[PDB]
Amino acid sequence: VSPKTRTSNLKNGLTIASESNPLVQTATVGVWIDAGSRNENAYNNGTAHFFEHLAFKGTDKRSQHQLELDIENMGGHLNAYTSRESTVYYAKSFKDDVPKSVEILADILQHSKLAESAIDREREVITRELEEVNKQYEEVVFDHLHATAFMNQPLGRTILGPRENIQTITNTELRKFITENYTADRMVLVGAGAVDHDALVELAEKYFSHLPSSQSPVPLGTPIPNFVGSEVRLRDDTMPVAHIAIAVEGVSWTSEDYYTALVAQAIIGNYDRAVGTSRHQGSRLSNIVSENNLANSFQSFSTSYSDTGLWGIYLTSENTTQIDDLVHFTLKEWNRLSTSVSNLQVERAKSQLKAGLLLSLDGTTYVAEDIGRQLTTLGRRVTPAEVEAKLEAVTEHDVRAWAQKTLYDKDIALVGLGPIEGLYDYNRIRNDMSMMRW
Amino acid sequence: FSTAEAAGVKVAAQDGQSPISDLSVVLRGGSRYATVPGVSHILEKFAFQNTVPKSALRFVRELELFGGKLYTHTTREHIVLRTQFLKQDLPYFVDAFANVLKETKFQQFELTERVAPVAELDLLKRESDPAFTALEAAHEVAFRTGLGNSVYAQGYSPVTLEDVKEFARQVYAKQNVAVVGNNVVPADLQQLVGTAFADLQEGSKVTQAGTTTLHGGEARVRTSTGNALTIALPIAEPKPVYHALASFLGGPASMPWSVGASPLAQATVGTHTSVKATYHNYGDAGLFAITIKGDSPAEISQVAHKAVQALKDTGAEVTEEQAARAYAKSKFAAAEAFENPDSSASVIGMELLSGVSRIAPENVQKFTPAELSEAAAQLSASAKPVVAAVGQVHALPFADEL
Amino acid sequence: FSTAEAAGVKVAAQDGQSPISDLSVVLRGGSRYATVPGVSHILEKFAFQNTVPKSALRFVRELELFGGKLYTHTTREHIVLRTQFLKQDLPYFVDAFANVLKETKFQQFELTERVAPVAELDLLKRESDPAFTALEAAHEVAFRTGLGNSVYAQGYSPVTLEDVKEFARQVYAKQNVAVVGNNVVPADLQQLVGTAFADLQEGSKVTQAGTTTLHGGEARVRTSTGNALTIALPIAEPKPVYHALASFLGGPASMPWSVGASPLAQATVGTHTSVKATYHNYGDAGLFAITIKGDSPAEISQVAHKAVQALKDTGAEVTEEQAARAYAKSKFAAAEAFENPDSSASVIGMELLSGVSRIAPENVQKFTPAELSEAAAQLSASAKPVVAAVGQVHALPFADEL
Amino acid sequence: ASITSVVKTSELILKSPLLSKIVVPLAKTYVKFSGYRQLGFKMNDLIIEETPNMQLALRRLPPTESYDRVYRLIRATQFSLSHKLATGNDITKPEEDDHYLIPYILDVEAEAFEKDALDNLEVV
Amino acid sequence: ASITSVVKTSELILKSPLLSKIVVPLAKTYVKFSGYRQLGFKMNDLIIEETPNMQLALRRLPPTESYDRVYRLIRATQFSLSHKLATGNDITKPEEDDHYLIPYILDVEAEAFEKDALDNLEVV
Repeated sequence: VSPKTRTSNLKNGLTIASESNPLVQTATVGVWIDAGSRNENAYNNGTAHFFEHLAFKGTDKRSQHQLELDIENMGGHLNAYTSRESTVYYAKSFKDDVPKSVEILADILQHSKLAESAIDREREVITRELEEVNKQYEEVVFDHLHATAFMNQPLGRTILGPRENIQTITNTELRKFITENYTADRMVLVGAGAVDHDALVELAEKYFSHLPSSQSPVPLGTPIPNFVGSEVRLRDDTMPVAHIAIAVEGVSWTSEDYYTALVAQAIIGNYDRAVGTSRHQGSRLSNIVSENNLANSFQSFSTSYSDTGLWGIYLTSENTTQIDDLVHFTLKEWNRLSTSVSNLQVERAKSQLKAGLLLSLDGTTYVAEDIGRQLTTLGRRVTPAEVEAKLEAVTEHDVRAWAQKTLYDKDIALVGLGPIEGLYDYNRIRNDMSMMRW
Repeated sequence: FSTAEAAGVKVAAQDGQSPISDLSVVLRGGSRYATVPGVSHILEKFAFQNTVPKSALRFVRELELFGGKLYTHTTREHIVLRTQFLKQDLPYFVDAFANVLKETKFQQFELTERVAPVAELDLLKRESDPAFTALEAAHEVAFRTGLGNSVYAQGYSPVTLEDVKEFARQVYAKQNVAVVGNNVVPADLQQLVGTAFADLQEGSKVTQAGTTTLHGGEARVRTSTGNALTIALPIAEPKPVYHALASFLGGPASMPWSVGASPLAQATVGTHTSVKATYHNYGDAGLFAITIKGDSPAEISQVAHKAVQALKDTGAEVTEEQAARAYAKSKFAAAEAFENPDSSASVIGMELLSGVSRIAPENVQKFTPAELSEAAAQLSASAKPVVAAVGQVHALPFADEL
Repeated sequence: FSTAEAAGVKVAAQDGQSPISDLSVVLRGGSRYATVPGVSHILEKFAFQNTVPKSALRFVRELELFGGKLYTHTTREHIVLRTQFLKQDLPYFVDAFANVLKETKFQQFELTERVAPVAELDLLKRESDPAFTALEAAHEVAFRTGLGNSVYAQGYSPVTLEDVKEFARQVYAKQNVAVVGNNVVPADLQQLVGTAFADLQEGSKVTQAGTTTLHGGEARVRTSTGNALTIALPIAEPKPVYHALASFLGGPASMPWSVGASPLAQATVGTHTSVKATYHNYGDAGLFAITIKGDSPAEISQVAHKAVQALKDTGAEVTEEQAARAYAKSKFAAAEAFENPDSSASVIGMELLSGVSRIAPENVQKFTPAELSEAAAQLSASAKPVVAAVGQVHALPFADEL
Repeated sequence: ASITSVVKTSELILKSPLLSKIVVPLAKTYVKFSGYRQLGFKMNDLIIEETPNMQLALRRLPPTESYDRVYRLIRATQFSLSHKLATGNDITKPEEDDHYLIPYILDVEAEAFEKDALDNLEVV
Repeated sequence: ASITSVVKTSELILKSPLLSKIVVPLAKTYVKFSGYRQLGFKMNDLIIEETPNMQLALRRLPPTESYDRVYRLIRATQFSLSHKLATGNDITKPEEDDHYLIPYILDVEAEAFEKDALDNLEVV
């Protein structure tokens, strides 16, 4: 039984949330923000990611060099990432270096210079990032997947933004973005590891008290996406491995079917030929794929956003003449979530998930990430007892009913990259979303 | 971690407040003890294969019902087998480790079809990083055998089922086994290990064939898949100051989109190259290495010169600020290593299997500027520099050029 | 061989009494002069491809009507293109060489489909012998660049059509070309070369990028295809005594089913290993090598120790008998080298291009026991021994062990 | 029928003293009249091989056993087409009629049957 | 007919002043009415490729020329199935209608025809 997550607020509406672990000597403090690329329009798309670069380029007090030195002297590191719906800035340090790290984070968020000289310098760095993501195939596949599934909608945009915007982002629009979005009612100060809650609340009162509040404070994790069944093919015969993602519209964080979608995802599960145990996994798709050498790997996913999600699978394969079999067998396993699953698969997946949801949190950064994610998506940290009860509530009838309305005979978004000549056209893929025998 | 003994087996456990327990068997069976090249990697991959009580298939299917996970790795010193599970399922995991150590059926088909192919994919994935290759090459030059043995199984020298069975006969014995339990009640673990590992052979301590000898030299691994360069300096007397020096010289950035304020980080300015200083203590010898990877052999060469200069400059004079920065970065590195389950297990494993008491992160010594500069001076004035170049080796530096 | 000059091209011919003539163009274009690794091998393989006057196909079909043959090879110093034909067909062969040097269309498809695949098979055939690999590795360690460049094209460093075309623009020029005619009337050859090679560019003398530097070291090439070991000693001042020393130390047997009376031959007794001492003069530096191949790494190691001892023992004392045996074996080696058309061509090629007057086999110097022992003493006490091990390299010796 | 089945039933019989007393002599006569030893076969050479399980067991034979089996099959095929019987050392003697394949097929089938069972497990 | 033939005959015409004066304008109108440029093709994209000689010439195309040809074929196929014509930059302008393939096929055929001749040589 893990220690209780303590939660306090300031007057501006900044949440402070902490989970102490007296067995570790490091601490992760940081700021989770309920804001990301999805808050940009088409003209300033790329701003949030641009800011993340400039946040480390110097503040009104410390210059770029002083900032570098200050963190080096702390002993730990700082890290940041911007996603579609969430931005994070955190600092891992020693137990007693926590007040320094809170002070540095408060500085780079509130008091960053955003000097025209630095904007102009990063404008080239970010331009080079556009031509080097090209190598991270999983990311290429998932960014095309969002672009097509949410065609011409904010969730469909990339985080980097178009080349055109990178050349035209000004310090004005950067400042406007962080003034509109980085407000106290959208922010959570999180501490995990060797942190005292009462100490962290004091540090928040010292550094984050002059944060603007938004005019209309909605609750944390408050959002209309119209999924497009569609396909992107990026054939490249010179690549040896095909990367394929298939997804349907999934569930939001606060859906009533959130746990049902996780259980369904665990029934298919993951596979990787490089792991020794993977040939012995219980999943039917795992057995088909391993016995027939259809794939190097597959990874089921159920990605959630505030108002939508994507549920699907990501496959990698060198077997270029049997891509058709791989896709066929995968979608016939999805069909069985509608037609065939019983208490056998459901109770096995529940067993595996009851542990999996706890196992994931195995270090201070994972704990901080869990507190921050849950506070910015649900407005509260959900206790493991509540999670165990929501999983236990999932029956085989729930899984069948969910799959029948979410998967069965539904449109998919499909992305293929690499030697995908053997991937059939959209209709033949989408025809495997149902079974004529049922 | 309360160290005790249960039926001849050294057991260390630390209770916590989490639903998640990690149980690790640490075996004195790493590559420095390897009878034949690659056997310790193969033995690691042979864990949780078919035992007499329970097949590999049955084990994996039951592990999925507990939602447990399995992690194994080989070092130069140990084989580590770790399981992660919910606290309550401890007896099952203890019994599983007992079955592996007592009753593994080492069958030829498992070696050919399961174990060896997985070991081969493991290595190929590691070598995708040219820096891994460079640092491995450097240990091979510096030590030749023992610490210089390859950690991983390679295709040129095949491991046979008789090789693996013999090595396992040595290693899987009460004298070479330590049990480490994170978030495990220490009294409960001792009771279970005491019943489960009672009939394990006593065996004898596995030893390195021959004493550790240090050598200088060059390795030139020609690949087509990236460029790297290690500059290593073998250390005859391992001292804790080299940790501080590795963290001082640094190399990686402590901040996104930055170069960093460390001397080695500042050596990479204007280049798409990275650098990292590391120090490896192996008890009886040590290795201080600086690895540089990049896409340009010209840039790597450029950084390599600046890197050796940085080391010489450090041997001259360190500031008080810089010495304090070294203490801070080093305490932090120690703390996070004692947290990470993989490294944690081996740290206590070393304490239990050898007798080297762990240095707690809170007890990491502060080295004065005098002590740091003296340590860097010995390295700059080494009689036996090792240089391992990987990639376009015709375009990378040589030892005599550095 | 009457050396003369025909339209700016150096021509050497020796008339004989036989129906078969050998015409060889020797080009100063060997691997020491290479701009890109492997280009001199690729240029050699690009000879007698499509020219503007005559396709490769047409050349081969007409060569078959004359019953001529074509031989090409690359050394560290030269590219040699040799044709063998009936005496009377001389004008055709002169004109064919002119077409190759003046009018080769270096087409990308020839490189991809014809030239590069043949160059790759050439290398693989040579490397089947682990001793070839060991001696190549030894030159690479000893010289690094120039003489240390690989002779042959390798997959890791791809030669492009622009690389080959640039190199050919330098090499195929009056300043880098010598014509050598065995059993060719010298006056007739001068007349034909004078008309055929008149419009060839003059160009400039090709030069080695950088001066020859000597280095010691180790190379460890893991193969699964047999075992060898070279012990080389780089020589800063090439002297003719090393020929006598190479022949004295010997290694190969001079009669069937025997071991031999040479010190290195006697080092192999009780082992299925062979040995060969060799001396390579390259004008400005030299290499004295002792290569041992065998199936057993243990036996190779055993012989390697005896081999180094033999060299030290020679540095102590050689008897008068042994010095005379060295003169005899050395005169013989010289004679047969001047006879073999392959080596003959390069010998006069070196006299014509470089200027190193040839030493006739009948003028090979007799070295006293004092001079031989002094030469061996200078080698045993070298600061820069090179050792290249090929095969099970973990089981082969290291430089510091020798 | 699976080799597993055949082996288990045989072991039940060999256990029962009465049963073995009456079955073992019959089985020995049956094998003598079967006459596969007169073509130089061992009993296990006759087992049907065109099955995933059997193909996997045959791939796990040690190379020596595998090369010897190939020779016995070729030799028996040549006796069959010539309408001759083995003579001399080609006849399989009872002491040479070893169950070289049975352990491999029993391991293949053990896993196959465990996989079937575990595919039908129900969490209690 | 071989590309060699077509090219040689064309060169005879282009040489003759009279002939070129009357043939070149006709050839230009023919190409305009042919209308392959309105599907974004270049003339050489239309040449039959299912022959050994043409397969060899296509393998010798530089990679960029090869990738561009694949795109023009796919694009033209999509216009064909949609019953649309190219517009704007998809229409091949006369200056873009380059004979990218002709030199490769002429070299392939040169060797093929020399081989045929030399297979029929008679030592005199």
